[PDB]
Amino acid sequence: ASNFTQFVLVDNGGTGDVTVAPSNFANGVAEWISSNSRSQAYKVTCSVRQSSAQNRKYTIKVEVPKVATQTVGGVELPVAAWRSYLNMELTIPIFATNSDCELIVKAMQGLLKDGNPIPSAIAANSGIYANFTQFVLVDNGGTGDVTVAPSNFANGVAEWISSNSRSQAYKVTCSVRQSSAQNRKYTIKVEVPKVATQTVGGVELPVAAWRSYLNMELTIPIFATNSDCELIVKAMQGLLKDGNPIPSAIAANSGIY
Amino acid sequence: ASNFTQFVLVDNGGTGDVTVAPSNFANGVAEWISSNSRSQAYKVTCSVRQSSAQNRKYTIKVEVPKVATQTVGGVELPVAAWRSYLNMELTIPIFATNSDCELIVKAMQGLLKDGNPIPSAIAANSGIYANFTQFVLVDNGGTGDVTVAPSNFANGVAEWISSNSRSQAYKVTCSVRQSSAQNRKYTIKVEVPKVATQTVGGVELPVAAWRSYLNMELTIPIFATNSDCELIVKAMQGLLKDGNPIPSAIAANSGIY
Amino acid sequence: ASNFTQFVLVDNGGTGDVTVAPSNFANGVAEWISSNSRSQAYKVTCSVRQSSAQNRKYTIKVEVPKVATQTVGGVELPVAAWRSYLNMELTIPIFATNSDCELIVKAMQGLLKDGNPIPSAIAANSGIYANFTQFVLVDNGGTGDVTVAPSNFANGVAEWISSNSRSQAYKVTCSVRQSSAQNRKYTIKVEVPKVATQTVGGVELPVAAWRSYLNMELTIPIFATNSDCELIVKAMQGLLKDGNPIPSAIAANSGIY
Amino acid sequence: ASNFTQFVLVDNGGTGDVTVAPSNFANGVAEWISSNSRSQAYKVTCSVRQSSAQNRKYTIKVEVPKVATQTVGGVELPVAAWRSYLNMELTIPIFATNSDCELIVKAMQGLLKDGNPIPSAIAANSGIYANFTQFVLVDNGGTGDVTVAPSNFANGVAEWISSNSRSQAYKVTCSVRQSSAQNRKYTIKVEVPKVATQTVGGVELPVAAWRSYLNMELTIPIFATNSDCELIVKAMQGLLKDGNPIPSAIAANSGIY
Repeated sequence: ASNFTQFVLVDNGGTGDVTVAPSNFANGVAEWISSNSRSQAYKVTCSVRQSSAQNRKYTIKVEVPKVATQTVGGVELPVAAWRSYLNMELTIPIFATNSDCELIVKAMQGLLKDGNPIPSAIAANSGIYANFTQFVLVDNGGTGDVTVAPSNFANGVAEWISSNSRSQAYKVTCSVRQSSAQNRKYTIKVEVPKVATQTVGGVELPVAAWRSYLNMELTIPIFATNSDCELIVKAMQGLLKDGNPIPSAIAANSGIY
Repeated sequence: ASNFTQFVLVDNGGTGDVTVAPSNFANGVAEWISSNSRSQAYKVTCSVRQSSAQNRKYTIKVEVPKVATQTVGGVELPVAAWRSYLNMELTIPIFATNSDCELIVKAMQGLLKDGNPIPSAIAANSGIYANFTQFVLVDNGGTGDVTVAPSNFANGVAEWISSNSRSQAYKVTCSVRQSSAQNRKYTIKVEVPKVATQTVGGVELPVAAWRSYLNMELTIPIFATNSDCELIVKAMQGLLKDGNPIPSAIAANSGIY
Repeated sequence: ASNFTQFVLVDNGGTGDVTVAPSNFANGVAEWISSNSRSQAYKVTCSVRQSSAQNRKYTIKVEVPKVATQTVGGVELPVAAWRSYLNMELTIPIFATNSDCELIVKAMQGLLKDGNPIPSAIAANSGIYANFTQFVLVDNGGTGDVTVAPSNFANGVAEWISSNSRSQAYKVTCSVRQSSAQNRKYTIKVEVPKVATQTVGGVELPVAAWRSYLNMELTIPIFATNSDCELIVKAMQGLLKDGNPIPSAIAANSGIY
Repeated sequence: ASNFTQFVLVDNGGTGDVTVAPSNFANGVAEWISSNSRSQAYKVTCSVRQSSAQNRKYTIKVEVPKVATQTVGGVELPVAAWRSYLNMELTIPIFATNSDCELIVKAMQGLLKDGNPIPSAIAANSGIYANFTQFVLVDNGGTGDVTVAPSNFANGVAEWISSNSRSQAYKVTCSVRQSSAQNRKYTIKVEVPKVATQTVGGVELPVAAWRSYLNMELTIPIFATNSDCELIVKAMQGLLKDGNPIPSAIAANSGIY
């Protein structure tokens, strides 16, 4: 309920906090503003939309403006010269118990943790970026964890499904390419499956609702570098961080308000 | 660091050692020469090239010239009548711990060991050659080993993924065919996955960077026989042998210099 | 060696034994005759042919003539009014230890055992025939057995891979259809993988040579019935039965002579 | 452990550095970018590619910017007024052993260091330096010299040849040409041979087994004063000397190791 609390997007350390005021957006989505004007601040969207018939989506965008003086006037107009668009339509179950979403929430914070894969990849912007990595999607805590390795490499578009079948494990996809004369994209689809209401496979399973389709389109301009890209990552993880309104909504099978 | 040490390519036994002096090649690659002229010696390349966005490659070639008097002059011109081209663009992770590459290094020496599959196959040149075999890719030592059997046989182009999912195990491919009036090829792709920073699946996994695409194109001329082909194999294994500069580079996520 | 011994094809019980004299066939194949003329007897072929480059085949045919008076003369000409053609190009490894083939031999006798799947299916000719069944391919004996269930059903052409990956388990296929105005076929491909030189996954694996492609084309005429079809099955199992020359060859990675 | 990282290059006295970090490789084309601002960054490329069946070609371009200030529209936009284009294509055959490339690199980079008769042209008036005569270039210890005499210029294309034998001579070019109305392009190719012996037909014909192709196209605008070129040359030649992170790849395994 009303998880609209002013949470810090980028946990830099206290200085220059990208603190974002909640409560906003029109026709079905969410928002979280930072302390500046309508051209240099950070955008943080999050909408709930019943994708199909048994699987509801979660469109969640997050902008990462480059805080630099505009080069089109020579005045003090605060605006970004380029932005790091972060899209992610995370599908999800609904009639399953509350602990099912916790499994998917950790499946988002664990995807971006301090000293982990993607977070330290897209952060250097080059000797590592774009996408395909590994991480225990569900960080349960010593027992019940989900391991997930890789295999195929067709046309440079990978697809990884966990320690189960090619039709019953935590799958994730992606791809990068120079779409035009200036930008690039990170189509990191993270189809997060659900496996809750269970101890360790103790029959009391009766789970419900099938999958999620976390399709992502992270456009990163060629004007970025190492430093500005670590900020892009901190925007992705500071998005789905425990206790924050973005993942907490996705935790109770609920929006925000 | 500077793994450029004179290592013996073919471990024949001391006589006629194909010892190769290191330190060479232009515009991004490596070399290791043998004691002769520029037409009968053995070539041993190895380049590092960031294939995509999160997966860096390892183009590694190795020539196997037939030490026979040239049949185009009747003089003492030392040159090969035919060569056994060995190509292998081995992709790989980078921001993962040093022990991740050890897993992939053994995944190359174990692929060619004394009294094993491929090494005793391509060696007889006929009742066994070309490709598709098995071997514990990662030779850990009694615990944590990776078993990997087979299944499909579509159009004669096999694909084998290990004891996991069709999207999360050690996969490898290949194929052979008479490309022209005189040569043949061994398109032995060995897509080596990574699974490090872990005991035996003890949660402390947090691994990173996805897969490798060790595409291979081993062209073997129809003028070869049993004896000259064992030398071709010893060139493949003496390439990725522990302690040698080729796999040692691939062991520390590094080149040579 | 010289496994050419007079083995009984159909184990009926002693009466009317389809005993077959060995030692025959031209240009690369085998034969086993029964006590009659060149038109009513049973044919039992078996050829060895290095299919590709690392996988050698085993073309094995077996005819099942209907012992009835010819309806084209009214004389005592002994000949079949229709035949049950049994084809099966079983690929296989060679440089692997002798116990690897034992695993594939049992993978043929277990495929057709007394009171099992296929044997009791094609035997009734109707409430059960054609193909897709299950059986522990490798009948080891209490430990190390290979379980294998099913899943897909696309266009009525099934494909079953065992308790491993979709690229590393005992796969098998098939299909039936009215090819023309009078006959039908059983395209029962049994791609038998190999998994030998091992206790129970104890590291000492170092196995070699990849797969087998036991493609089958069992043409059964629409003039058959329940009784004549049990004889068709007994011809398939009496073919790959332990101790007999057909599977014993396939047991030592050898032909017969 | 990560190769292809932030390295060092062109410098002068103690004021501004040029750390060249990584950036892109899409479709096989390495690329390095420097500091914060891309419009003032030092781009550089590198890609492996086997041209045919008896050669190995490369591509290492280089764009050297200018820390200028284009004020258009009242804004001081930090952008380069021009960029360099040191593109060195090098073909190395398979027959050429691992002892030719080491002496090829020191012949391409070891051709234009910081005033050699060819690159002094790239740093001063005498872009010939000598009324264009027999000069010195690539050398090692005391045995063979490489005096490069003059030869042709037909249609605006300088050319230098060495000693007696042309088939073993060191070709080099140079031509002035204003590309448009605000620029001045150039072309300085370089072919480095090999003192080998092609015996075909019973005759020892002294000919090169391969040749280099150091082709540096450089565009210098009219607006760019006579104080930019001096620092451009030491940035093109002063980019690949004898082991720099870019040319060490042209001399060893290390792409940017």
